[PDB]
Amino acid sequence: QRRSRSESTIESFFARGACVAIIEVDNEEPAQKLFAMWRITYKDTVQLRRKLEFFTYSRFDMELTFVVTANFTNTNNGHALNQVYQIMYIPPGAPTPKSWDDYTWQTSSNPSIFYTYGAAPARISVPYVGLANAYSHFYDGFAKVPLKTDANDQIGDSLYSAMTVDDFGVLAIRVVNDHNPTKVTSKVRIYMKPKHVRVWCPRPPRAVPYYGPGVDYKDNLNPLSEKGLTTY
Amino acid sequence: QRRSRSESTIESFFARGACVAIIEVDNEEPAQKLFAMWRITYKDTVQLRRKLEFFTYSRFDMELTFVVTANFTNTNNGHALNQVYQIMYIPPGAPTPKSWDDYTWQTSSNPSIFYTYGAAPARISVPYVGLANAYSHFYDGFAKVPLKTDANDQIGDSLYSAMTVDDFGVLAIRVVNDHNPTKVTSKVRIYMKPKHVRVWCPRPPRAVPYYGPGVDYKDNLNPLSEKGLTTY
Amino acid sequence: GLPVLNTPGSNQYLTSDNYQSPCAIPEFDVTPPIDIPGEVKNMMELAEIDTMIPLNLENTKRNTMDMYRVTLSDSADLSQPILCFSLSPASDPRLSHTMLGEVLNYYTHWAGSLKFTFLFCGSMMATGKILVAYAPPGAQPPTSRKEAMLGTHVIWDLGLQSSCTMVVPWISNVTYRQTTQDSFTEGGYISMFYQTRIVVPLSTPKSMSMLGFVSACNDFSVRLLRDTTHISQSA
Amino acid sequence: GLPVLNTPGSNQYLTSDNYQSPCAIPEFDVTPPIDIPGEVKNMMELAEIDTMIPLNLENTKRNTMDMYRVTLSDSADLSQPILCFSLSPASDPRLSHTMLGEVLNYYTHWAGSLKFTFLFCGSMMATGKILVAYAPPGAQPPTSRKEAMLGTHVIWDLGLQSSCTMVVPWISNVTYRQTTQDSFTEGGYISMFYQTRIVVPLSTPKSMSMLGFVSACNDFSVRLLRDTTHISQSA
Ligand SMILES: CCCCCCCCCCCCC/C=C/[C@H](O)[C@H](N)CO
Ligand SMILES: CCCCCCCCCCCCC/C=C/[C@H](O)[C@H](N)CO
Repeated sequence: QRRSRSESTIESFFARGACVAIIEVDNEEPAQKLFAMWRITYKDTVQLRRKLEFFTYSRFDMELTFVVTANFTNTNNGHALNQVYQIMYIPPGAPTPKSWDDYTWQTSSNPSIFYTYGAAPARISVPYVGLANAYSHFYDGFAKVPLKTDANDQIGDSLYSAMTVDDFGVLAIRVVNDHNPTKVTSKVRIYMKPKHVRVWCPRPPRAVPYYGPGVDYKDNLNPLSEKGLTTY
Repeated sequence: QRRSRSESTIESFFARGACVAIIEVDNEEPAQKLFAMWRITYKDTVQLRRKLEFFTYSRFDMELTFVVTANFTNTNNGHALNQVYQIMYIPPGAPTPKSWDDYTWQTSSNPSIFYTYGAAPARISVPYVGLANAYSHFYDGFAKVPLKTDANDQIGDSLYSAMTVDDFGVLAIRVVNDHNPTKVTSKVRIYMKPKHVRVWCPRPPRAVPYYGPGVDYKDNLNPLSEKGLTTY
Repeated sequence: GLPVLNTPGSNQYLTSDNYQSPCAIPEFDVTPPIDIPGEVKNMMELAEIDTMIPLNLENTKRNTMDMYRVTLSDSADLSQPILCFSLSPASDPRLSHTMLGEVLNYYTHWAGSLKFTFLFCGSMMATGKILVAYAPPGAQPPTSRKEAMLGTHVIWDLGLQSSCTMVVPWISNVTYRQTTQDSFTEGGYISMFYQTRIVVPLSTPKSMSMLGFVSACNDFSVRLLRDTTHISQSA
Repeated sequence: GLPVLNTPGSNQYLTSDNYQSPCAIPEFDVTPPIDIPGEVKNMMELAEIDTMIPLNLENTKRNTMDMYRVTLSDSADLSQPILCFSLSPASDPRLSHTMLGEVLNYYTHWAGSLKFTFLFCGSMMATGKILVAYAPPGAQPPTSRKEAMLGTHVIWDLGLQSSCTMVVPWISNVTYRQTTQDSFTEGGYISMFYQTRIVVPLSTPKSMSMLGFVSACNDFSVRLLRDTTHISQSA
């Protein structure tokens, strides 16, 4: 035995940064997208989702990297000075911005990153922030149980396999700069890298296209292709 | 006991940088804001103010971070070269600028930061500069006492809970660059981070909107919401 | 000189970072500290302090001094509860604005046992028994004494002791609960009932008022600092 | 301060780099782990697990439960093969979507011995011998028993043992084969033939079904992680 399995380890399997979200933030004269709130999850994309759903439970420290790409929108010769983007983390319960100049942007206790355009992509790390002892990719249950004494069925009605409505909060991204006379549109791509990963209860990989945050399937349910029984 | 309180410590409670001031500095042909003087305090914003007013006395070393965001103002195709901003600290007693090109900008003994636009936000640290042995968020007294022998009531008239008129001085922010043919407007946001914090005499948090630098209250004095006595 | 490689994240300002910065006032002789009474080393120390609960939040009683008083009486209906509130120390209106709730609303997660102290402020000639019950979540919120009896509970004799301490132990599926209304981290319910009655003699007030206080125990802990929703600023 | 020289590559974001980054939530009391059953330390552990093979992929049988069943019978033509498939554990349709193939399609290179377990699911009164053969690449794919005989092979008596393990050892010119169809890293062929026949008595089903499972051995290894082609997202 001289061939090794260093690259098949769980840490190596997730050691790549996967894009999990693209957020559009526009700066223009203040129906608008001057600030964008994105709920944190890996299920907006399939690749990392499929890799993680190889297992039932996980525990990993995350690393987020933000790549910002700005462009003009129908500019004739209108130009702009280098922009600064504010990415504020809003955990469940904290107030959420209602405008791009709201008081919530003060970031007194909410962590925030101020990224200057043209610099290196903004990278930070997060520890395991799970309420339980491990993350639950699959939850075979509800959060509310409808009881006999409930006045109406909606009291106990809950989404299947949904644990909490506000899983880990949102990221609110704005352009701190005031509006230039010409519109500037930017895309922030968030790349998520698990680290120190531990996994439990392996599961078969998804074989059909994802349909929503659950195991629901709707279309393209015939994956295997035609092949002769005795054809090599 | 395995759950820890590392994040509830006073140092951790204030370990976030809170915006305490937004200052507008304009460069244009020399009624104008070519230099802006801002008096140093955390009471221009409520979040950090409320966090600090959880206690009566404090002693902390401060960390200031300046985020500068520039933009054009009605530019057609007028453009500007990268600007340099001068942030000069003027403690009480030192002369204050009367213009953007005054001699006081020489900064012979007043500390100053020259920040080049597009670079990292300008960060410096300040020690505990309090006259007393700790900062006084609340001062139940005056600075002058009206005496029987005073010629007029204005001699001893002083603001309630006001200790010194010039608490810690001001920051004068200008654009060192001469005026480009097109106006450029910049916003400097100052983020204040307490460090090595020590606090004394805990106080209940503010329950109603702040009205001025004191404990005065004017409106929205009904915080609690309706709820049934026996309703879960 | 020394070859270096700029890693991603360079030139960014993270408000939660811990980096050394230049001193703008070097060689400054800071005023030495003194032994001021009341030094606080942790924020949970404040939460451990008992503070009165706005138990009554009716339209004509909230945002007054009557919102802290719960009326007890000998003429009351012994079948109905005295007071009822969910065990949400940061989202429940009766607990959100308490000192404990105020400290919690700066954090996303909380875990620990609570302590509710109920003080009877009637006459010394008034006597009675009160059943104070905590029901862990999962079942119907106790609407009767026969139900609240089945959960954790304590009987409080007004004549003997004017104050009762109902300790709610930490019983949770998750290691930490959220400081926001969530049916998955629901904490339970607290209810109060007349065990026997309030009995008073003649020439005595037949109606009295009780006060409620809430505190955290030494096992209490919070996690993931955040911004409170209580304080707002007009922009 | 310290003179430094910015080397090429500065200010770049390589998604496979391993650099330290600032923590956005410092002094966070993470929930401690517990001993959850089923911990996985390597992805090849999953590949070592036997999983059923979609051996039959006809138009009217694929993407159903009939695609895992291969029909055996006493009336079958003893000269023709039962099933035949190439030894491509990541590109062959019958092996690509197996757990082994799913793990391989995340890597560019693979090397190791395979293990095919064939399970007979007929009556206990049915008996027969099956010749399971592996032919290394280079020659004609065995179209007859006289040819498959010449390669590696095992005889499986249905009556005695209901399952047979055909181990395909690692025999390759290259140290690693590609997980993509390539005639230079071709792995070989697997074929099955009737050694004698299936013999059943009266009052017994004359047609039966066999199942196939594929697994990796302890010598198995993969290299050069990549993105799988199985999962796609509409953009
Ligand atoms: C500006 C600073 C940014 C701070 C960002 C903190 C966000 C915290 C989110 C951490 C975990 C998100 C992703 C991992 C959880 C998975 O979705 C689990 N499987 C939950 O089901
Ligand atoms: C360009 C260099 C900038 C130098 C800035 C030095 C400013 C010195 C101010 C230090 C303390 C300001 C904030 C802390 C004091 C609190 O307001 C106290 N509670 C006073 O009531």
